[PDB]
Amino acid sequence: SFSGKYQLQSQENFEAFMKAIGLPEELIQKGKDIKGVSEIVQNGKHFKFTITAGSKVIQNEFTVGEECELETMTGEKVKTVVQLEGDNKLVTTFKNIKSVTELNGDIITNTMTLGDIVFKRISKRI
Ligand SMILES: CCCCCCCCCCCCCCCC(=O)O
Ligand SMILES: CCCCCCCCCCCCCCCC(=O)O
Repeated sequence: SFSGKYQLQSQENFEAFMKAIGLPEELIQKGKDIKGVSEIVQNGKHFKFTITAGSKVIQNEFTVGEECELETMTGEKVKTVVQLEGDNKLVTTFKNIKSVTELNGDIITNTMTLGDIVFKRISKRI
C-alpha cells in the first residue's frame, strides 16, 4: 500500500522547523535544497522506511499499533506508536511533533507540526 521509492518535490518551512527542533545550522544550509529520497516497504502492519539526504541515511522501523523507536532528524530516538488513520494515512507524535503522512496514488504528503510551525513535504513516486 505504502511501499515504493519517492523523492521530495517541494517543502515548506524546512528552515524554520529544523531550527526549532535543533538541527545544526551546518546541516540546515546544506539540506535545505536537497530533494531527498524516501523508501518505504510495507508488509501488512509492518513498515520499514529509509530517508536519504545525500550522504545522510535514516533507517527506521515500526509495526502499526505497537511501540516503536524512531530515530529523528537530529539523531534523537524517541519511543512512540504510529497508527493508521485509514489505508492512505499514517499518523504519529514524537518530541511534541504531530506527524501525518498521506499517500494519494503516487503522491506522499508529509506534514510535521510543532506548536505553530507546520513542516510540509510533497513527494512523488520515482
Ligand atoms: C551527511 C551530510 C548530508 C546533509 C543532509 C542534511 C539533512 C537535512 C534533512 C533533510 C530533510 C528530511 C527530513 C525527513 C522527514 C521525514 O522523513 O518525514
Ligand atoms: C526522521 C523523522 C521520522 C519520521 C516520522 C514519521 C514516521 C512514521 C511514518 C513514516 C512515514 C515517512 C514518509 C516519508 C515521506 C517524506 O520523506 O516526506
